[PDB]
Amino acid sequence: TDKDKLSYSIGADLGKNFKNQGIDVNPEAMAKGMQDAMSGAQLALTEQQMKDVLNKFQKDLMAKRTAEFNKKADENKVKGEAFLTENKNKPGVVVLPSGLQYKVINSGNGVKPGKSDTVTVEYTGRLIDGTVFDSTEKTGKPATFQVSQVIPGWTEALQLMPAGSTWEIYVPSGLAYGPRSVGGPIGPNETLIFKIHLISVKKS
Amino acid sequence: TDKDKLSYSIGADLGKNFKNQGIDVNPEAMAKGMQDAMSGAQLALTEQQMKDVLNKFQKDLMAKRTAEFNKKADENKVKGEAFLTENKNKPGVVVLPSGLQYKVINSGNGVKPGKSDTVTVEYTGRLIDGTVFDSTEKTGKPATFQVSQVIPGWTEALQLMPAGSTWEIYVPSGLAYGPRSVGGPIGPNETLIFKIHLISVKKS
Ligand SMILES: [Zn+2]
Ligand SMILES: [Zn+2]
Ligand SMILES: [Zn+2]
Ligand SMILES: [Zn+2]
Repeated sequence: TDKDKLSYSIGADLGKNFKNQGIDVNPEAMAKGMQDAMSGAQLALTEQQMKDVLNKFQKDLMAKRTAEFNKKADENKVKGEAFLTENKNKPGVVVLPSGLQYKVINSGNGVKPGKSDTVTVEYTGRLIDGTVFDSTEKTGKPATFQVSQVIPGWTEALQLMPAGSTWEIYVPSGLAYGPRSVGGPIGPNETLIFKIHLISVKKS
Repeated sequence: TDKDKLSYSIGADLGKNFKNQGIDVNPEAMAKGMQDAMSGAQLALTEQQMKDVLNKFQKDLMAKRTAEFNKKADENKVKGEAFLTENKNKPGVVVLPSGLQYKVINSGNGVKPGKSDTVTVEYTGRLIDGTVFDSTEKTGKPATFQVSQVIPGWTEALQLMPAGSTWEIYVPSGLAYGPRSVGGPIGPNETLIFKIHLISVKKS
């Protein structure tokens, strides 16, 4: 029946998650507790008891995540440097003192923005694996930022770009979000790629 | 074993939650999905399929919450008015045009704050059932607010209180948080009680 239908779905949903993480269990004793709970029956474990163990489960989960995080970080830095080394050679790529690299898609003729100016742009940011994490295409509307409020790579690139230009920049993690990053698709020590079209400079 | 131990705890934890809410299920088909998932076996339902039904489960959950919310709201207003009606009589209670009620614990002799002044106070806010939702006792440190940035009942009361006084105010929901309130311990149309000690007035 409709009941039977959903129940499976929820558990299928749940069960995957656990596994994918690190929750090594036995759905038999686990199915047991569920029935106790719903039947409002007396629980095989003291409120305290459970909490005591759950509290230890999370603490150990936290340890696990931190493990992955620090491992991902070391991994992405390694991948990040391989990408840039590989890219340094590619046709049209210029490498700057800061390690920031760019390739000119189309050169503009307007003024280059200063450190304090406001800029209007259109862009798409992607990870080395093509995954798009941000872009003005979705919103269909250009973005406006103050040159100094953006990530270092952008700050470094914009000061070199004539208004009207379209560059593709390749950003070392130290010039993007760095070792930290419990944010969106961007992880720790992730090197990023951006296609940036600088529309105009507001020397405000 | 240690495994068996935890598994139960998690499921006991989970199972309660569902029940307490409205998730009428059968932990048998639900235990089934969990095993499929972990064994990485082929799932009895198409990725789509499950989502299709889960998406419908939440939407129906949302309907359920909204149900409770609106019901709680009508309930708390009724309780709120019974409390104030009962309280209007009690020794020392003054009822104001706005329905706000207060009782003077101890009268100060300083100046009464104006609408724009900053005030320094110590206080404890509780629901009609004694549940404390806020207080400066916990932090051990007085709070400072601008008379107009606080809830109406407070704004109404403070303008009447001589600096140094300690009043207990009984606040109609329309002068506290009103019909809205997906916040802390405070729900919809909840009438509140406060013990407020006005320490000083900064006629800033
Ligand atoms: Zn365009
Ligand atoms: Zn353009
Ligand atoms: Zn005190
Ligand atoms: Zn005092």
